[PDB]
Amino acid sequence: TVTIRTRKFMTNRLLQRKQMVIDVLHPGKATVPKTEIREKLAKMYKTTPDVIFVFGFRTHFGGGKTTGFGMIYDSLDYAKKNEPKHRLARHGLYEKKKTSRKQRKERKNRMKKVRGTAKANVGA
Amino acid sequence: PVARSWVCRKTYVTPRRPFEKSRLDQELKLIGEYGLRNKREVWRVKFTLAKIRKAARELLTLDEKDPRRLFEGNALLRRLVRIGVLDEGKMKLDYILGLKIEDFLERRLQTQVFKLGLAKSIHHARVLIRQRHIRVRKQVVNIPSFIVRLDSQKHIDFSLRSPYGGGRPGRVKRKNAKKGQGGAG
Amino acid sequence: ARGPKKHLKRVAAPKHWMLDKLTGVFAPRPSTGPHKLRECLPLIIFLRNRLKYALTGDEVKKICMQRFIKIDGKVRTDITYPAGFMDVISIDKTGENFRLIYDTKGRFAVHRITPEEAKYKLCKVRKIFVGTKGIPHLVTHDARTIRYPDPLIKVNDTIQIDLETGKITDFIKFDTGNLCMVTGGANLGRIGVITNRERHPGSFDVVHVKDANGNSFATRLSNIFVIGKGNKPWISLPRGKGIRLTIAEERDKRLAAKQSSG
RNA sequence: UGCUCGGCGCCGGCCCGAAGCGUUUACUUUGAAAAAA
RNA sequence: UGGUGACUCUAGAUAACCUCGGGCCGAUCGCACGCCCGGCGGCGACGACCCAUUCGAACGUCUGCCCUAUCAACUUUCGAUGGUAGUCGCCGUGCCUACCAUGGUGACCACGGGUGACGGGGAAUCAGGGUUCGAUUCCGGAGAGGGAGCCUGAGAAACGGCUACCACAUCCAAGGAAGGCAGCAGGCGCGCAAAUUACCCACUCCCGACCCGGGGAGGUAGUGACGAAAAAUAACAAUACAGGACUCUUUCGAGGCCCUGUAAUUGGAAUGAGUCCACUUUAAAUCCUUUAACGAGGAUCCAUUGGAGGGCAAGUCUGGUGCCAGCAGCCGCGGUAAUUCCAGCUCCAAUAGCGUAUA
RNA sequence: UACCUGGUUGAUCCUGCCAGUAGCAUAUGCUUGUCUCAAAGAUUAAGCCAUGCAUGUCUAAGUACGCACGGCCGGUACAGUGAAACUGCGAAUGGCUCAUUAAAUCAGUUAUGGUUCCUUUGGUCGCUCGACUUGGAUAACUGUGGUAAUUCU
Repeated sequence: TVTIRTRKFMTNRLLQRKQMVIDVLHPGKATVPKTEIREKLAKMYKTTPDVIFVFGFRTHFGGGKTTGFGMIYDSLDYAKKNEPKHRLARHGLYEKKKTSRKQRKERKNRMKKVRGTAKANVGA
Repeated sequence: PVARSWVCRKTYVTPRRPFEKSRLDQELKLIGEYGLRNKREVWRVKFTLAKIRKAARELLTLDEKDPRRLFEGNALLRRLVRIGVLDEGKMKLDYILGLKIEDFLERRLQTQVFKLGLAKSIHHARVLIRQRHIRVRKQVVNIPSFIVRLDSQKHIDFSLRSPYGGGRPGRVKRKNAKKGQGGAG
Repeated sequence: ARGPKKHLKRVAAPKHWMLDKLTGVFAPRPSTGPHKLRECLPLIIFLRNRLKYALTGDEVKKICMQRFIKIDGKVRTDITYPAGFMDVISIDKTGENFRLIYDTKGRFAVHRITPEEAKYKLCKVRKIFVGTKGIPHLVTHDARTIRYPDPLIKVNDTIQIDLETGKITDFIKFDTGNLCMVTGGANLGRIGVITNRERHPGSFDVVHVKDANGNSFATRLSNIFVIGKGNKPWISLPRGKGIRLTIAEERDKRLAAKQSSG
C-alpha cells in the first residue's frame, strides 16, 4: 500500500551512521506518522527499530508524495554520543529541566547580588 | 540585521488614459472569449509582453554576429518554442516583434482545458481548474493562470481523486444517497 | 571601531565562498592563520557544503574535534582554520584524501587524490632572507620558514616540500616555457604556459601566458604559480584542466549531456 | 627608425633574437585592477 | 653573503654601553609506561625574548562633493608659509618649542554663511538626454546629556569603567548614599505619524579554562489593509422568446440540430470559508499541506469606493427646496420648467479594493 | 507606449499660465473571505525614563584539608565528583541613532624604503665560559561587628 524508495544514499562511515533521503508514496490517505515509517525503514535495512531519528517531513500539493529525511546508527551508545538533544527528547531518551530562561536569569542575578558561599543559599 | 529577502516587483501596469473606448473594447472582448476574472490579468500579460519586446529591442539593437546577442537570442527563442507560443520551424531573431496578446493567452491552462474537450464552457473550465480536478504529469494544479509547456501538453487528464474521472463521490451525492436511504425506510 | 572585528556578515563574504542568503545572517569568520582573509577556505564550510558530512554547526564540531582530520600531515582542532590554496586534506577513517585546488572558474573544487601523491606540497617563495649569522631563510606562501635552502632559489621560485618532514625536495625555476597556475582575481584558476614577461620599475609586473588552446591573456606577477617544469605538470589536474572554456559551448555540451542522458 | 650580448640555421663569414636608448599631450582600441546584494 | 627601480638595507668585522621603576637563556601541569646497568627514554598541555606571516589599525599621494557675491580679497608672528636645531609621538611632518625671511591662497570663486546635509554601494521616474531622495539592515565614519581628563589592557579618551561641571533626577533617621534605554519590551512628553513589560539558544555565528556553559547577537510567535505575489462570491440541463446563422413563402409560415441572450420556473452534480478528530512541523506548539465526521437554491455563506454637462467611459428618469441650502480641482450648475443641489431607480469605472491632502 | 485635453473672444490664429491624466511614499477615511512574503517612534523630542532582561567561562593537562557528596585493606600525602574562592582569558565585539561634519567624511587607485600589531601558523629556544626544587604574603573557610542601604566592608 505505502512504499519507500531509497534516494541519495551516502555512508559517512566515520560518524558510525548512514544518511539517506526519505520520500513516502501513499495515495488518498492522511500523512503517515513516523512510527511505522521507522518500522518499515528498519525492516528494509535489516535492523531493529531503535537507532532511527527521522525528522523534517513536508507534504506536497496533493499528498501523493511526502518528502523527509532518513537516519540510521549502528549502536545505541553511538546514537547517544552524537545526536541533537531534542531528537532524543522526541524519542524519549533525554529530558531537560523545566524552568524558563527568565527564572534562571533572575536566579543568576540573585547569586551575583552577593559574594562567596552566600550564593549557595540566596538562590535556594 | 535579519535574514530577509526584501525583493519584489510589480507584475501589472496601469495605462496613461483611464477613460477611453477602443482599448477598453478589445480588453472586454478578450475577457469575453477567453474568460478572465478582471483587467489586472491582461495588464500583467501586457507588461510581460512589453518586457520581452523591450528585451528583444536592445537585443536587435546590437550588431550581427555578436556572442552575447547570439547566446541570448538562442536562449530566448528556445524558451519561446518550449512554452509553445511559437512553432519549431520559424526560428528567426526578429519575429518576436510580430506577436500579440492572444499568443500569450493561448498557452493558458483554461484555453487548453476548453480546447481539449473535457469542459463545457470557459467559465466551467475556470471553476473546474479552481476546484483541483486536473492532474498534470501526476500533479494536482489549482492556479488558472498556468503556463503549459509544449512537451507537457499531452499529459492533461482528470485527477485520480476526482469523482468526474473516477473516484469517491463527494459530499453532495453522498448526502442525496443518505437522504434517499433514510426516506426509503 | 576600537579593535579587530570578531564577526562576519553573510553577504559580506566574497563570491568564491558560494553561500546561501536565508539560512543565516552571520557567516563563519575564519581565524588567523597562514593565509589571508579573502582567499581561504575554512574547515566548516568545506565539510558541511562540499562533502555534506555535517548538517549542523555542532555536528561539524563533533566531526572535527575527534582527531580524524589531517592538515599538512598535522591534526587540527579549530573549526575556523584557514585552509587555502594547495593544501592537503586527509581522512584516515574514510580512506580518501583531498587537495585544495581551484576549479576552471573563481572557486575551489574537490579533488580526490592518491595517498602516495599526498606526501609533498608545492610552495611559492615570497622573499629570500638572511638570518642573524648568515643563515639563509626562506618564506613560502603559507609562511613556512625554511632554513638553509638551495642557492638557486630566487624571489619568485616555486619549491616542493615534503609533508611528513618539511624539507626541500625539488624546485622549478621561473622562466618562459613553464606550465603556469593563476591564483587571484577575475582571471583565476587557469592552466597555461608562460611565454612573455616585461619588467615595470616601481609598478606591478605583468606577464603574458598562452593557453594550450591558443587563448591569450595577461595577469599580474603576484598572481602567478608554477605547477610544472615545461609542459608536464607535477600535480594531477582536475576535470576541465583550466582552459576557460567559453559560454556557448557549455550550452552546447549541456544540451549534449541532456540528449545523451535521454 | 638604427648602433654591446647571444640563436632553428650552415663552413675567421651572412640572417634572426636581445642588456641599453630611439618628442611630449588629449582622443581612439585591447588587457589587468576593479567587495556582496 | 643576498636583494630591490632605487638604502644611511640585511648580513660581516672592530671599540665599548647594557638602565636595579631591571630583555631572554622553562624552579609549571597531565597520559602511557619502559630499556640498559643510580643514570637513560615517547605522545602532549601551558609559558617564553626574537622574527616573518594573519586580522588589521594609523598617518599619506592623485581624482571626484548642495546652494549663496544683499559672501571680494583671506591668513600672520596667540604658527599663517618654509629652512636649521631639537622636544614629544609607534614612526614622517609647525604636532610643538628657539632663531630666521615675509610668506601661502583667490575670479578656474578661496575666504564667509546656510543646509529640511552622515557619505557611498542604491531607490522612484525613465525614447534619448535628465530630476529628486538615500535615517534605514552592506561598507566606512561619529557619539551614548554636552564638553574635559584618566586607570587597566596589545587594542578605549570605553561611558551596561572611573573622575569634576552644569541641567535633570532616586532614597533618607538628614550626617550622607545611588544615576544615565540615540539596546530588547514597556511608560510619559511630542506630533498626521509608528507594534508584545511573549518563548528559545533548536537552527546561523560569537566569547570563555571549553564537545558539555552563556549570548533581547539572533531564531520563533502575536499585533500589521506600509507595500508586493497568488487567488472565492456556480454551471450544465429543460421551460420564459427577439429572430439571426442556410433553403423557401412578394412579407408573416415552416424546416431551426451549435441556437445566443435574460426572468426569484424547476433540476441534480459538486468544492471552499468555518466547525473541528488525527497527522505533520516545531526547543514545544501555532502557520502551510494530507486526511476523517460535518458543512449552500433569496449558495441571506448578502462587495465596497467615489461618479453620471464638458474634460471624462455613465439617464435631457422621477419627486423636494427654489441665488437660500448646497455642488463644483477648472469652466461654471442654484432667481418657481436644477442633463450638476437633496432623496429613490437604472447605468458606467476598478474590484477586496477605492477616494482625499501633502511632497 | 517617444501621447495630450478644457479654460481670455461676437467669432479666428499665437505667447502664456491654471486645471484635469499616470506612478512613487506618508497620514487619514470607507470597506473587507483564503493564502505566501513583509516595513514598522526617522522626520516634531539625540526629550525624560518606573520596571525585568541584555557577558560570561573547565578539560586528561593552573591552584581541592567545603565530609557538600562519595570508593577501602586506608595509614610511606592526594580514588573520583565537587559549590565557593585565587589565577589568566574576553568584556575595545555585537546592537540603536544620524545630533555634529561641505575636500571634512567617503568612493576608486596608490605608499609606509616613515611605524605598531592580541591570537594562529613556521622557525629560533646546551649557540654566551662564569638544584632530587629557594622565600614569605593573601584567598576561600572559621569566628567576631557598625551602618538606612548598595555587587559596602
